[PDB]
Amino acid sequence: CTVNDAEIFSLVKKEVLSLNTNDYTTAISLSNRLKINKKKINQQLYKLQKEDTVKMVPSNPPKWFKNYNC
Amino acid sequence: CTVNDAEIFSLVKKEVLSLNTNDYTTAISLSNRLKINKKKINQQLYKLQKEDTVKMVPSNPPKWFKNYNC
DNA sequence: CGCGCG
DNA sequence: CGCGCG
Repeated sequence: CTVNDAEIFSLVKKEVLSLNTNDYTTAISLSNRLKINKKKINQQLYKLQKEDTVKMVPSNPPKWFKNYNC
Repeated sequence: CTVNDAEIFSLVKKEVLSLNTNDYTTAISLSNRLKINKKKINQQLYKLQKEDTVKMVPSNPPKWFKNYNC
């Protein structure tokens, strides 16, 4: 009856996988689309990087790329 | 019914003002010596630094010395 | 303001 | 793990 963070994780993963290898996005942009708090978006983005689905580039703010192996 | 920001500020300010000239303390130490969450301790420490009561030296964890004015 | 942090 | 961030 409850959808913890897993549904957020799934929404974010689906979004990043839709990116072109050459494109990138940010937490603020993602938060804006999925209408979710940037904090929630970040909690998933960093977890997703641990799974190698996305790659973060320490820009200001960080830019997120889909793993090019995809 | 709860010790608020302003009140924790006073508690932290007193501990820091009781340090000898060149000795420091850390947020976790104050957290332990007192019965307050580390986050709440740091919230006060950085404000105390803005007020020139304490001085922070980066390290892990950050060291907090009494400002020489005191 | 980069912050994800338990 | 540095985090204080409203």
